[PDB]
Formats: sequence, C-alpha cells, structure tokens
Amino acid sequence: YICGDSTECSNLLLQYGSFCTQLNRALTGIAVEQDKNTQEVFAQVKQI
Amino acid sequence: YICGDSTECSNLLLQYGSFCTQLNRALTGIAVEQDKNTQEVFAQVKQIYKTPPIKDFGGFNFSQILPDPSKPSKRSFIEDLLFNKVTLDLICAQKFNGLTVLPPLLTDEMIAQYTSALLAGTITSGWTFGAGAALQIPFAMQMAYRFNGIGVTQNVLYENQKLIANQFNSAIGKIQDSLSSTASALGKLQDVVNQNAQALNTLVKQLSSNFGAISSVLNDILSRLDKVEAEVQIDRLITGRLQSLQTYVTQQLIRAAEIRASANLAATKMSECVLGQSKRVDFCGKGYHLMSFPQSAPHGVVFLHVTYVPAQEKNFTT
Amino acid sequence: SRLDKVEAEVQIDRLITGRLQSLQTYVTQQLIRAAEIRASANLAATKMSECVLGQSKRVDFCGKGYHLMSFPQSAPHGVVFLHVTYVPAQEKNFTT
Amino acid sequence: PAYTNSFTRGVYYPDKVFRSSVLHSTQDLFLPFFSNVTWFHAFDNPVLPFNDGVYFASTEKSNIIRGWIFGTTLDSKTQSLLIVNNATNVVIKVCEFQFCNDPFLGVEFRVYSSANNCTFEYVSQPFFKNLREFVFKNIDGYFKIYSKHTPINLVRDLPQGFSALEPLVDLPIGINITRFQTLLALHRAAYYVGYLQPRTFLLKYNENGTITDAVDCALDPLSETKCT
Amino acid sequence: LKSFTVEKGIYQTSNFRVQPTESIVRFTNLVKNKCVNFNFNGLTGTGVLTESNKKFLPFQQFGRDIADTTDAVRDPQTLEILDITPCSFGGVSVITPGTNTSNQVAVLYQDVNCTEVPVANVFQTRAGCLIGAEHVNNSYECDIPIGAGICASYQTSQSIIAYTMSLGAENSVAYSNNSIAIPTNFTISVTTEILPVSMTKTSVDCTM
Amino acid sequence: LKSFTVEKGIYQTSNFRVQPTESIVRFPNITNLCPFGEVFNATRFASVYAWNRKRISNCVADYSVLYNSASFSTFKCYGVSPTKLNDLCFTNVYADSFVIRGDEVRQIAPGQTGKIADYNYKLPDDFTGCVIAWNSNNLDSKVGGNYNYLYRLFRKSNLKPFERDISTEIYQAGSTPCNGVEGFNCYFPLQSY
Ligand SMILES: *[C@@H]1O[C@H](CO)[C@@H](O[C@@H]2O[C@H](CO)[C@@H](O)[C@H](O)[C@H]2NC(C)=O)[C@H](O)[C@H]1NC(C)=O
Ligand SMILES: *[C@@H]1O[C@H](CO)[C@@H](O[C@@H]2O[C@H](CO)[C@@H](O)[C@H](O)[C@H]2NC(C)=O)[C@H](O)[C@H]1NC(C)=O
Ligand SMILES: *[C@@H]1O[C@H](CO)[C@@H](O)[C@H](O)[C@H]1NC(C)=O
Ligand SMILES: *[C@@H]1O[C@H](CO)[C@@H](O)[C@H](O)[C@H]1NC(C)=O
Repeated sequence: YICGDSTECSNLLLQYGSFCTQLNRALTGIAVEQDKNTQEVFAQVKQI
Repeated sequence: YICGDSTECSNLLLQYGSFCTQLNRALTGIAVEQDKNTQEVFAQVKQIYKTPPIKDFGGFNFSQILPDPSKPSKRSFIEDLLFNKVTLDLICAQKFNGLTVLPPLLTDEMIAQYTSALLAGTITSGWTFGAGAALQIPFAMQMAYRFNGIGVTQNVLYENQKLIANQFNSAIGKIQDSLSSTASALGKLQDVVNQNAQALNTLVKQLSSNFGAISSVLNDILSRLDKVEAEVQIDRLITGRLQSLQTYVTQQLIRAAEIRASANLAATKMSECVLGQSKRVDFCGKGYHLMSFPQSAPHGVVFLHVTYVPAQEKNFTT
Repeated sequence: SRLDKVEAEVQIDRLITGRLQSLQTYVTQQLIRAAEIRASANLAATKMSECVLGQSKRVDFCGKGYHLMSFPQSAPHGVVFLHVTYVPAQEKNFTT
Repeated sequence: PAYTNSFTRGVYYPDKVFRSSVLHSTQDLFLPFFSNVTWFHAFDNPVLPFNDGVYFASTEKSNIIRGWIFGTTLDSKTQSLLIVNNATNVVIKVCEFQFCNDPFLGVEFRVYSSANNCTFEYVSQPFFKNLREFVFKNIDGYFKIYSKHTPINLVRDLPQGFSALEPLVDLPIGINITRFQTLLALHRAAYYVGYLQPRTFLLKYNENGTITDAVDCALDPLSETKCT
Repeated sequence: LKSFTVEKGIYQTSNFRVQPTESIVRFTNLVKNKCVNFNFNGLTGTGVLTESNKKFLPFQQFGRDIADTTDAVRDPQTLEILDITPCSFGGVSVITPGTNTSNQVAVLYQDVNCTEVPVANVFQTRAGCLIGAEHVNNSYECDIPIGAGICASYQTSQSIIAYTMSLGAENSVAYSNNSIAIPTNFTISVTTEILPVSMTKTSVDCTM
Repeated sequence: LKSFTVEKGIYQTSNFRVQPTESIVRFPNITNLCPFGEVFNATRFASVYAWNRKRISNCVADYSVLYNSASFSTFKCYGVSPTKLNDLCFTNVYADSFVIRGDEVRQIAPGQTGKIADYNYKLPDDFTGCVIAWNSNNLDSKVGGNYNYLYRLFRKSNLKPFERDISTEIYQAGSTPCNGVEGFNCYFPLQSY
C-alpha cells in the first residue's frame, strides 16, 4: 500500500522501520478475535 | 525521551506547543483508574472478619483454601501455587529512558487479608453478612437451605450427609494438582502482562529509527552540524518521536478500556455469586449453583464454583 | 503579509500539518470518552428497568440489604436513584 | 572439481561491537547454508571472479598454499595485490606487478616479472593434514581478512559444524579488485571457494560474549517464521 | 495547574536531574566512579563510570545496548573496559491539602534512595523518599494515597502525617455447631446512587 | 454527500459566508522621504572593521526609486519579500555600509563562516532585512594601489553578531608575550586591501 514496487521506496521505508509490524500485528489482533465472538454465542451446548 | 537531555532540542520542542502535557495527563488518568479498579472489586466488605476459632464443619476439610495460621505470610496453599505460577536486560533500560513503573496502591498481603475475611465470613454466616450485621448459623443448616434454594427438599441432604462430604474434599484435590500440571489456564492473566512488554520493547527500540535524518542520535547531530542546519535536521527527529509516543499512548488507552470492562464483570460476579445465591443460569459455570470461594492472583481474581449435577436417569410414564 | 507565494506555501504546509494533527488527537479522545459514557448509560438503562419497573433478587446491585423499591430523579446529563431497602438489626442468640 | 555443500559453515563475527546473550538479527554478506558451490583439486589455481567476497578453505599437508593474488587483469597494466609468506611472516603488497600467466613458486620467485608503482608494502607478525579457512571481503577502501583453522582437517567434504571466524586483519588498499588467483607451491591439496552474497541472518549469543548459533532467513518459509 | 488555587491531592512536577558538574576528555586524566560528563574519541556521554567484567575482543571498542546506547567502553589510552550508568532518576510529586486550608507541603521522590540525598521529616519508604511529613504508627482511613500501603493527610500545631492504610475494624464470629442468631428489629434505609447518561455535543468546521 | 439520491433526513453543510464588501486602509501622516539616495551614492564608505552605522526614522521608503539608475549585481533578502516592501511599515531602520573584497562577499550572510564573519562583521541567525552589494572598481580603485580600506586579520576570539570592535592592540600570534611593542609573532591586526 505504501510503496508498491520501486525498491527505492522500500529502502526509504526501512528508515521508519518498526511501524509496518504493528499495523500488521494490530489487525491480526482484531482478526483472530472476531471468530472467538461467534463461538461464544453458539458453542455453549456441547452436544448435537 | 524526546530530547535526551541537552538544551537545544528542548528549545526547539518548546515551539511545538504543549503536546507534551496532555499525554502525561492521559497516563495519569490510566493509573488512577487502575487503582480504582482493584479497590472497587475487593473492598465489598467493610469489616475485617477473623478466622474462626476451632475447625468443625461436619466433615468438610477447608485446610487448603484458608490461610496458613503458622506462616507469617498469609498466602494460602492454592494461593502459593498461583503466586509461584505467574512470573512478572531492558527492565533497567526502561528507567534509563524515563519509563517509570509505579507501585500499586494496595499490598498483595492486604489482598490476602481481604479475601481471608471474605472466606471466613461466608463459611461462618452464610449469605446474611452481606445484608448488614453478621449472624452466625451452623454449616449443615446453610448447606440444607442452599439445596432448598434450588428446589431439592432439605431432608435429602441429611440422609446422604457423609456421602456429600466425601465428594467435596476430593473435588478440590482434583483442582489442586490441576493447576500444577498445566498453567495454560492462567494464560488470561499472563497475556495481560505479556502485551505490556511488547509495547515497551518496541517504544525503546523505536529510538533506532531515522525519519530521514543523518544520524539517529541527537548528540551526533549536534556535534556534526552547525546552528542553522540543526533545526532543519532535528525537526524531523522531533516529529517522529512525538508520533511514536502518540501511538503508544493510544494503544494503552484502548487496552485500559477493555481491562476496565472485565473488571466490572469481575465485580458483578463477586457480588452476585460469592455473597449470595443466584438463579441466573450458567452465571457460575455448568449446573445449578450452590456456592463460591474467591482467591487472589497477580493483578487478577480466581473463583471456585461449587455446583450440583444430577445423573443416573430412569424412565417413567407420566 | 511578509512572504511571496512559494514561500507562503512552504510555510503554510507546516501549520496545516500541525493543526490537523491536533484535531486528529482531539477527535480520538472524544471517541473514547463517548464509548465510556455509552457503557455507563447502558448500565443505567438496565438498572432503571430492573429496580423501578420491578423487583430484583440480585444482591448489592440495588444497595445494601434486601431491596424493596426505587425512585428515579433527573439531573443535568444524569439520573439519580433513591433505593428504599430493608436492613435487620438487634440480633439475639438461640440454640438450634 | 566437485560440489561443496555448506553445512552451516562460513560464519563470522559481523562487527566489532560487543554483545552478550543478545539474540539479534542482521543483514550482511554471508555464505548461504547448504549451498552447492565449486571445489577444486591440486591441478589448477585459476583466476576467479571476486565480485563480492570469498570464503577460501584450503586442505593440504603443510603450507602448500603460497598465498593469494588479487586484481582485475593480473598484469603490470593494472595494480595488483600480492599476499605471500617468507616462511616466517606474511607480506602484503599493492604494486603494478607484471604477473605472468604462470606465477609459480618452485620449492624461483617467478610470481612477478617486474615491480613498479609500489603503492603498498607491508610485513606482519608471524603466522589431508591441515584445513585453514579464510574470509576475504573488499570495499573500495579497507579490506578484511578473517582467519580460522580446524583439527577436523580430513580430505573429503567438510563435516557439519559451527564456528565464527574473527575480523583478525583489516588493511586499507583503496584499489579496485574483481578477480583472485590462488598461489600454490610447486613442490619437486584441494581448496573450497565460497561466494559471499547479501543475506539476512539471525545470531544467538551465549552467556559470555560469543556467537554459537545462527539461523538462515531465506532457507524456507519456516525460517521466515523463525525470523518474525 | 496554571492556576492560583489548588485543591486537595497530589501532583506531578518533573523528573529529577542530578547535575554532572564535571567534564572529562579522553584522547583529561582517567577518572572513575563519579557522575561526570565524559568524551571518548569524539563520543559524548554522561554518567558514573565504574569497572567492567566483560571480555571485549582486541578489535572491539564499544559494546552497545538496544536503545542506541553503549554500556561498556574502552579507554583510548589505557585500553581497559568500563561500565557506564546514567543516574538522572526519580519523578517528583508534591502532596498538599487545600490551599485555602494551609500552605505547608510535602515532597515525594520516587524510586530514589534516601542515602542518595541530591535534595537540599526525612522518611524512606517503599515508594522512595518522602520529605516534609512526620511519620506516625497508628491507623485511620485514607485521605490522600501515597503508595505501597502508605496514605497521608493533614491533621493537628497542624502538619501532614503519613500512616499505614486501615483495612477496617476487627471482628469475630461466635460460630459453633448448635448456635443461631436471629434478628428482632428492622429498619428502612434510603440510599442514593448517581449515573451519567450523556455528554455535550460539539460541532467543528475544519475548513475555517 | 456525493450522490444523486439521498435518503430522508437532515444534513450539515458548509459555513455561512457574510461577505466583507469593503476595503479600508489606515495609515500615519508621515510625509518625509528617506536619505537612501545620498546613502547609496555616498562618496566614502568605511572599512569593514570600521563599518558605518546610521539610524533612520520619520520618512517614506519607496524602493522603486532606486531602479532609475540602480546597479546591484548582488541582492539578497531575509525574512521579507522585496515585492511587499512598499506595502509595509518598519519600526527601526538601521543601515550599515562598508567596502570589502568581492571574494569575501559570500561570507556576509546569516550563519556563513569566514574571516569577515568571524573577525569583522557578524549577523544573527534570526536576522531579517536586506543586503545590497555592488562592484565599485570604477570609483573605489585607483592606479598605484588603493589602501585606504583596512580589515582585521587577527583577533583573540570571534566577535558577536552586530558587534563593532576597533581594538588596535598588537595580536600575539606566538607564545612569546606581547611587551606593548611590535615583536616576533606579534602583529598589528589591521591590514590594507
Ligand atoms: C485436612 O487437610 C489436610 C490437607 O490434605 C490433610 O491432612 C494432611 O494432608 C497431607 C496431604 O494431603 C498428608 O500428607 C498428611 O498426612 C495429612 N495429615 C493429617 C493429620 O491428616 C487432610 O486432608 C485433612 N487432615 C485432617 C486431620 O482432617
Ligand atoms: C424497633 O426499632 C425502633 C427504632 O427506634 C424502636 O421503636 C421505638 O419504641 C418506643 C416505644 O416502643 C418508641 O417510643 C420510639 O419512638 C420507637 N423509636 C422510633 C424511631 O420510632 C425499638 O427499638 C423497636 N420498636 C419498638 C416498638 O419497640
Ligand atoms: C428410556 O426409554 C428410551 C426409549 O427406548 C431408551 O432409549 C432409553 O435408554 C431409556 N432411558 C435410559 C436412561 O436408559
Ligand atoms: C548617483 O550618482 C550618479 C552620478 O553622479 C547620478 O547621476 C545619480 O543621479 C545619483 N543617484 C540619484 C538617485 O540621484
């Protein structure tokens, strides 16, 4: 989303460095959580 | 953290207004809420009830959960298992960069005293002590009336009394070694600590960045450059570091919001379950709820739910 | 009044960046404060329905002791409840 | 010649900065793990490209390798670098040496026909059956020579192991070099060449200030997970 | 607080400084174990320079920490290794009751040792150093929280006192296996509880 | 809302304007004129170490009037646009004049380093104003060598910005002490262009 090819832009990005991790981290922290919600609402009965 | 001592950098930072104050204010609000949470969760009794003299409860052994009368430290047996399970170098690097960790208000010994009072009061007086003055009543009577609370006629209890005792002291045993086998249960505590680290070990190494400048250390910039290029090259460092601090502060605010919600749930659970009998289904785990016992844990609370489950069904025509 | 056009642009860029950043900050804290108030108001709605429209066996959710009835009152940006409850006293000893 | 597979060898200390128990990730010129490369017997010591750097290993009985030659043409037309030994000391010289097509050392000092434009000349301290490993890396400036040797000096492919060479020697020559030539002793052996490539590596440090483990980042996506 | 009147509480002012008051130049003779400014081959630093126990390699000069910092340094003239610690430690807070009430104050320094004075009654506590207050050994309820079980107040001739928190009144239960307690009288109690419902709506036109 | 269809409701839009509808200029009642004409055409400009200073007030400062016969190869402004010159007012007007070598012209600016900037004439970094520099070889130079202009070559320490120092003490270049008279490695700081 930032650079999109042009390896010079990626090299320029690396001076900021860490940021790109937490972005990708934060969404995943959301992304997994969502499924848990579904389960808590439907998986209370342990049989079929 | 922005300036790393030296006067020129602070001189420039003065021109960026007073962003430097409100983030201090927000962190202060977070800490005050952190105090209020625990004080509100655990201080729902206004009287410090002593452990009762003598032990005779019709065959119920409570030696595991009640505090050790001989140990000067008041952590019980299960509390010892827990306080040994969960743990808590860049620790000194946090203080080296102004990241101050502040001590919590109550002492965990005081938490031990609070929970010990809760246990003594509940097992000596039933649910009455939550209403006002405490009134004593024999334990077998309390168990009988708690059965009658969920529709089983009380006579049942007496005619099976001994049998019932044999189960309880067994079941807690099955819990005990359980905690010492796997600590994956305590993960919901552990994460609360773990996330904190992942923040700071970022925020510190965030100093290694450049944001386009020519050297990531302020003193190197000052030594290498004159008084007219210093501002044009240091403004970018100032902007970047202010950005990083804002990101960290916002993450802290959100995580504090979630922890506060969970603390409200903990307070409600403590008030509705330990201090009385609740008809709300599944609010105390599987099966019809009988009673509860609380225990402390590192920045958290453990509940033991004691419930009633039928079995060995038979057919009839109605 | 002091500078030409291109200088005006290379100057005003900084001001617009900084002011927009401040406004971003303000809107973020407003959002969080709004969420917390929303949780408080949700609790208020549940409590008023449970303790005014009816009677609840939940303990300490309505004030100390056994609960009898409740009265609502309004206030600037808030609501206040008067709980009328029951507390025993003057205990005595007996043999069971 | 044959094919050599890098069984976790070619490691070296990256920089002169002390560390202790730090698990740190870096990027530099390394030898990719398990890489298949060319291995030579001795009989040939030909001129080979030196675009990035060389991990040069020599298996021999004793002092068979007379030394090294570096340059771009290996003739008096262009400046050339000669590293040799006088049986007691190592001598390093940068001169426009007239290197013949066969700069043999009969054990006749026929390495160079003439010596002119002597820009550098230096003598250092005193230095199958012998496996000596060296790491040569060059910038348009200072030049780094790393050394090691092993007592597991057998004749076939190197056994799996792990050690880190040290930046023992650093000397400025400033000249441009793109090709290298081995100098053997014409007595009247075998050698491994390992090319250096830009690679990212994770480094594990023990209780004391040393390196004892590393992870190659690009070996497989499992390695990428270990990196993250 | 940007104000001429202050309410009852505790407030933050600044982090402590501890001046170096000395500059050392290493190409000045070698100086050890004193909080000074030092320079090593053009690199500037400040702190206390003490001994080292590492094993720097002969080509090693600086051993770096994660935050761009170096903790172990080699002298450029005697080539021995030394460890470095800055000591700018300790947030400072001021405990005061209402300004309309009195004017004396108390000062709390956080995580600093009383043995390390840097300051110009003195009490060492789990929170750090506390000055201005007089310590007592009784118990009361909380008025202003200091930390780690210590809480302070203003009391009578009049000054500021710090004391351990009081959990509550002692009690005990006459439990046995055939005793019961029954109420005889009752009281009707009326209590208040308060909850906010909303805040003040605002509108901002960004362009203007 | 950027659509051709909008559901029923209420919406917020752009602000109310209220036009200005008038432009008004308020101004003092000063009717004098600047002495810039004689200042720039002045026969004598002092040496760099003895730069001449003048204060101007209560006059009108049109700058187009220069361009009737102006000849300025080097022009610079800091902190202001020359275009707006006739559209502004200036509380303090200070004019400094001197004569230097062309090669040293680059030394006169905020923050530049060199002999003149470190020994003769220094300018603050927050300075605002103008510099007007022209060659005057046709008038300020003569056959046989013109040496009326002097400069400071030696000084114990660099001067402050906006500092006028005319000390003529023999500078001690060497370690031998100055005995109040010319000696070895002891030189007169003034030199002739
Ligand atoms: C009541 O609680 C304690 C806790 O188990 C028990 O007494 C000891 O328990 C440990 C391990 O369970 C044994 O090693 C000891 O031999 C037990 N001592 C005694 C005197 O029993 C037991 O469950 C109960 N003890 C009594 C007297 O009822
Ligand atoms: C139960 O509590 C009330 C509270 O005082 C007491 O009742 C008092 O009894 C006397 C005569 O019986 C009256 O004169 C008082 O006015 C009553 N007090 C109040 C506040 O009304 C007493 O302790 C118990 N009630 C009775 C009737 O004895
Ligand atoms: C009761 O009858 C049903 C119908 O056959 C049978 O499946 C079931 O096993 C019986 N109940 C139990 C507990 O066995
Ligand atoms: C300055 O000098 C020249 C030559 O004397 C003269 O013609 C000119 O008018 C002078 N400038 C002004 C503004 O009078």
